[PDB]
Amino acid sequence: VDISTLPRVKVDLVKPPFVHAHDQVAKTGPRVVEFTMTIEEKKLVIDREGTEIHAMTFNGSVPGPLMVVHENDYVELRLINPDTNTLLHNIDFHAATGALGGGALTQVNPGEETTLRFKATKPGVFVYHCAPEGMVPWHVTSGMNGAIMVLPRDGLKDEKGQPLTYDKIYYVGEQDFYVPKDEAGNYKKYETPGEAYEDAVKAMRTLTPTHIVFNGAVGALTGDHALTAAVGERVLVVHSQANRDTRPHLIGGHGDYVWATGKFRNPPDLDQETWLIPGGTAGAAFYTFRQPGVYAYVNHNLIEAFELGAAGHFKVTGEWNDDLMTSVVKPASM
Amino acid sequence: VDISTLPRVKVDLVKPPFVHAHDQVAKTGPRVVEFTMTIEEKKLVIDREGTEIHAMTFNGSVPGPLMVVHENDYVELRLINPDTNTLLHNIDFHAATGALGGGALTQVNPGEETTLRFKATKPGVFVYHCAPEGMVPWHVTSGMNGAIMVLPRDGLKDEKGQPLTYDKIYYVGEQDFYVPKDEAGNYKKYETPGEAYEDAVKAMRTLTPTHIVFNGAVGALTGDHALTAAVGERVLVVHSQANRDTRPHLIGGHGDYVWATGKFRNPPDLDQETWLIPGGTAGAAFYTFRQPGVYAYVNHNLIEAFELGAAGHFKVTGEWNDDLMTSVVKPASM
Amino acid sequence: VDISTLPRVKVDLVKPPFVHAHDQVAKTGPRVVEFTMTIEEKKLVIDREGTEIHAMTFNGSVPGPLMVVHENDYVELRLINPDTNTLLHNIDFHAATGALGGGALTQVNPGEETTLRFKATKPGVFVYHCAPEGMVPWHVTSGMNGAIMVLPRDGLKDEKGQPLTYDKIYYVGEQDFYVPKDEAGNYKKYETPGEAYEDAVKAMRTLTPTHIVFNGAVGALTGDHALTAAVGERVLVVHSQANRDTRPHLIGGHGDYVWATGKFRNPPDLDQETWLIPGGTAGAAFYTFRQPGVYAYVNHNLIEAFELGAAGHFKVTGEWNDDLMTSVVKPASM
Ligand SMILES: O=N[O-]
Ligand SMILES: O=N[O-]
Ligand SMILES: O=N[O-]
Ligand SMILES: O=N[O-]
Ligand SMILES: O=N[O-]
Ligand SMILES: O=N[O-]
Ligand SMILES: O=N[O-]
Ligand SMILES: O=N[O-]
Ligand SMILES: O=N[O-]
Ligand SMILES: O=N[O-]
Ligand SMILES: O=N[O-]
Ligand SMILES: O=N[O-]
Ligand SMILES: O=N[O-]
Ligand SMILES: O=N[O-]
Ligand SMILES: O=N[O-]
Ligand SMILES: O=N[O-]
Ligand SMILES: O=N[O-]
Ligand SMILES: O=N[O-]
Ligand SMILES: [Cu+2]
Ligand SMILES: [Cu+2]
Ligand SMILES: [Cu+2]
Ligand SMILES: [Cu+2]
Ligand SMILES: [Cu+2]
Ligand SMILES: [Cu+2]
Repeated sequence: VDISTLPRVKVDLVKPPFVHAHDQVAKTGPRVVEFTMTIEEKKLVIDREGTEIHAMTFNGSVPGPLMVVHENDYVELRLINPDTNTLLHNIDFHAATGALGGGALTQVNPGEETTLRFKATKPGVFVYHCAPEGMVPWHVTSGMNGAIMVLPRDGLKDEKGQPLTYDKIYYVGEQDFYVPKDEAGNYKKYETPGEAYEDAVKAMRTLTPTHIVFNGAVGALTGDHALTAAVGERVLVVHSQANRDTRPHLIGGHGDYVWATGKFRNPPDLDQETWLIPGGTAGAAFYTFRQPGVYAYVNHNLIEAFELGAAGHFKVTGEWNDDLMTSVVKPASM
Repeated sequence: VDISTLPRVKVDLVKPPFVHAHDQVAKTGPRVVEFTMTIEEKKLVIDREGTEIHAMTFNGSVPGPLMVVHENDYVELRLINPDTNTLLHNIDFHAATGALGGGALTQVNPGEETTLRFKATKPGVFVYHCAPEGMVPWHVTSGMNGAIMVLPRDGLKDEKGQPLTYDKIYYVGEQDFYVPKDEAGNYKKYETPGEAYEDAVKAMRTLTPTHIVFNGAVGALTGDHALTAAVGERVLVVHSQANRDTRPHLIGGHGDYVWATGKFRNPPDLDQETWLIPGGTAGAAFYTFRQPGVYAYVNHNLIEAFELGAAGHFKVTGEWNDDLMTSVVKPASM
Repeated sequence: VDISTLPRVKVDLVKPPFVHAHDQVAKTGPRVVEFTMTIEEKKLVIDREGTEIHAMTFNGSVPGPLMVVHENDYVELRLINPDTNTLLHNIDFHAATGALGGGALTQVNPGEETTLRFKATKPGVFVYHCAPEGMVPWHVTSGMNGAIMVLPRDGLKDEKGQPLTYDKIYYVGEQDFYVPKDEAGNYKKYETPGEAYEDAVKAMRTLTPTHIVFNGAVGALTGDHALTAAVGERVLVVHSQANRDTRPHLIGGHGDYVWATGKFRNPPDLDQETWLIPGGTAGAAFYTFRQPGVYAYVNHNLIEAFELGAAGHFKVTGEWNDDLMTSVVKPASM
């Protein structure tokens, strides 16, 4: 019995965009890291207009929470589908090896639970998502996806092999929704999931999202829920998109070090303006803030950002650097 | 006369997803590698519903067959357009240099043939496709595309310069089709290619495929035609998309080493969950299987995969590794 | 006063695809490089059919001109919005740090000007674009975007750290337009920008461009305005797309060295057939021509290229190399 001799540590997850506490450099040997998530089907208002969908969530949020482990830890997930839900669900970890990432082993009807263990053999950020046979994109595009970060045991490294240490981390999950439209263009609503299914499929088959949002709704990462930092702070932004390409961009900043396809054995790309995270991937960008003020963090299809919802904000405190940027002559009459 | 002094070797092509026999490390000096392909316009049923299109093929298949040579070999292609076809065709090799990849030199009316030679000066997997002036996307999106692999003379190498040797290779060609739709959404059929052309153009201009398939049809790489491997086997999957981006993903596995844009002088990306193959590119992923069972291989726009057709299967034999993954508690009642 | 002690140099911009004169290796220490651009709202015919839009331009062109500086120069832009325009405009440089890339500091009503300075701290090609709060994608997709190249002080380097020196440089700006369509599919025209705004938003929300063009119009980089080179010449092609992914490809050639996401501290990708430039990015490809004749340079979604406009030409002079490619048997009767 190898695994029974290992330490167990129980993690208590937090709601995105926050991330549960962890240590970048592993302070122990390999562990069995225990997580519990409870599936919740719930109504969610996703825009300023009040559009309401039936979301399918891990742990009550879109995205599901970020799990964090180290390479060669074991992830042990207790997945609970309470009897107050209506549908069968499961979970596929892109971090895992075998059984469709776990999906073949985790099919839970309402009123059931299961516990899956897998060894996190590859370092990176990875998508996880529900994937019930025959209804995969419906569950994913109903919000039933999140991410897991598998840190190298010795933490992150730059392109030269020197340490990169973040002061803060955020998890931005980006969700494409396909709210069914009638022939005048208004959303339709449905009375049961079975009654909704064919028009969900029809809406998905357009390949044209109605909404593309961060943290589950238009504007979710703004106002009192803007992301925060201070000048000089090193920030890692993990970004996932389980179904569709995105192109993140920090307006007024950069990705100083970017793993666009999320896998830490590779050297990061330096000095990115914008990067492509393919659908079905998590990526990660590291930035050291150099200026205070408001930033926007967007998918840089600017229609997707500013019309469909894929935009959030940072509020950054600290001192303005006029060497880096200044208004020499403020806007005024010619 | 340099080239006439070189060995000639005739290759007999095989139908995708299989690949003609070759040697990873070159066992001879440079050669003139002789290929023959016969263009075939044919009706193809592309989905479970019986939707039938007029496909334009190299060698009778969608995709066309994978050609394999080594760097600095010469590729000599005899391209035959029999008089039983109706259209002019040609061929552009992305591996080649000059004359629009060969397209300017290979225009063949029905009843004609031609022979093109080019030097394969750059190692990688590359798209080839038909490209007749003024009707390029129509031919490509009618299936008239494949790929060529130009191996380094000393075979594949990892990011550290150590050998990577595959045990098996498969070629997955992914095809976006644009079957014209009437205003209720049913497909239209046509009586001649000229009568079809304007509505093909209209359908293409939507930028929304009706079908996205592997090996020419929904489900083609499933059932008795699933891809196969054994635990411990090293597999190279070449994947091409001549017209539109894709994002391959092995469900339950990874791309251990990935040349997402297909060019072997570059170090591979390690440990990919998903990778972006741009339209107009071939990529290649190397994986060593670690678990038995069924895998799905998909474009990870899961709508494209599970609703539009971009999904195939592996059946993998061998021993299950409970250290890598296990069900600790099988699904059961709370 | 550090900056007032630096040399000032005034640059006179040129119209794309040409690029103002500069030195690859910096011949001076850091400078304040002075640019002036005058915003022009103007009617533009964008296709062969005569479709006319109201373009929003920097300096009268779509794209705006390419600015060129070196790392750690200061860019000082005088941005003029004459009173003959109707709208508020600004500028965001992806090369810059702070204040939304400058956009927060550069809001100019008609009849106003402003001068912004920023330090070009990161080497690469970068997008710049207008971004007025609440109307960002409308301005960008009306053509109000260009690029800036920040060269390393010691010029470009290959993957091994050896110099790469271009003989010629071109700037291809690729623009997605969303011309509003009525229910039969014809374009609509508008009488004022305010009257156009809602249907511009509706057209953009389809995520389906009506036109995708190089240098502002279908065919702009063809005929007397084809790009030119000679066999043996080293050419850098800078390519930007401020809003939507593209996949450039030189038909009959390659990208010998490609910074697909545009940032020169990273080693280039070698031997690319096609590469993905994410929306919101500039990329750069270096190629040494080896064959004469006509080439096409395209977005390799071939529908986007040949039906929607994303195609230009090179005319290359010099000697044909039959070792690289030859017609062994010209097209003729079977
Ligand atoms: O609801 N804001 O447009
Ligand atoms: O510990 N090897 O998967
Ligand atoms: O926080 N150490 O770099
Ligand atoms: O276009 N993204 O899948
Ligand atoms: O960088 N603003 O799109
Ligand atoms: O996975 N490389 O970012
Ligand atoms: O024909 N299967 O849905
Ligand atoms: O053999 N040089 O192309
Ligand atoms: O098959 N040799 O690794
Ligand atoms: O969206 N692919 O061309
Ligand atoms: O990994 N299943 O999409
Ligand atoms: O072409 N690099 O995969
Ligand atoms: O106007 N040319 O199709
Ligand atoms: O010169 N440091 O931004
Ligand atoms: O132009 N010097 O390579
Ligand atoms: O599909 N490009 O944003
Ligand atoms: O390479 N011609 O698409
Ligand atoms: O930004 N790397 O091309
Ligand atoms: Cu589910
Ligand atoms: Cu998946
Ligand atoms: Cu053809
Ligand atoms: Cu091509
Ligand atoms: Cu503007
Ligand atoms: Cu921007």
